[PDB]
Amino acid sequence: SFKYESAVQYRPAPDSYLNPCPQAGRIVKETYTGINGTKSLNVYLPYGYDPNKKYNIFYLMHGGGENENTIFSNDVKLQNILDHAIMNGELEPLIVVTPTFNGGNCTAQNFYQEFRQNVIPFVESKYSTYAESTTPQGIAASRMHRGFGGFSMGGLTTWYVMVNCLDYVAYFMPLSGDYWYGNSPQDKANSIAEAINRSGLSKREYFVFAATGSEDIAYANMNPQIEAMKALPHFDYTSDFSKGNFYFLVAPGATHWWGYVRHYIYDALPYFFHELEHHHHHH
Repeated sequence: SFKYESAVQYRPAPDSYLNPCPQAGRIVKETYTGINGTKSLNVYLPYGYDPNKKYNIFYLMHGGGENENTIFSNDVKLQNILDHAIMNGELEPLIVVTPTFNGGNCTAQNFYQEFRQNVIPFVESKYSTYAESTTPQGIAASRMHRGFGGFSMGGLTTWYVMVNCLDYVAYFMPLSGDYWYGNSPQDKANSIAEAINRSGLSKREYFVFAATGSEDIAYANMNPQIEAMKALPHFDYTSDFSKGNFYFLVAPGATHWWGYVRHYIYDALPYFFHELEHHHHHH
């Protein structure tokens, strides 16, 4: 069974995990209408999905030039990794949603508004998450069971989601993207700190697992931000989320490509959703 490490290291999923698994989760293409017009997304349901059980949910955003289909396309194949990891007990079953910041007036920076108003209620009123209802109250009450992450421009999306949606989301996975709000790393960290202040949340109620590659140009602006965030009292640096709430995984030699980034998800996603979980697990 999964056990937290305090300084988890980069490790790719075995090559066999990139091939289809017999215990395949179902991927459902959905279309909805929101503040940015009619748009689509994909919903990965785990193998064995039972709508009378409750699942954690992770929303995962593509990068620049991509779309809601990329992550489950032949160019990434994340579903194969998810399938194999869940089958082998490395990852607890959960719902994974791949939306898009394309369409209408939407941008990577402003997607959080559509996320709050349209995406969460649409998805979580159709599929069984810990949200008993999808009113603002129902979404907020299930925040410990909701995560957001994304790559590149989708990492930027993640940071804007964090600063504007702490009330709705507890776990964040920014991959190869920095937060564009501010003229210095301190401005950036302070903005995040101010959001945490406003939320009233404790340090045991939000968690950030950031990652990039040592040869990924995102590192240049990410690293300084991470360092500034480390200096804040709001974050306790360690991958052991039973103790702290902030980690930055840097994959040696990895470049700005989903071929690597998919493994960051393999490495990090198993770390999410255990704190205050409703199951009796030892991690």
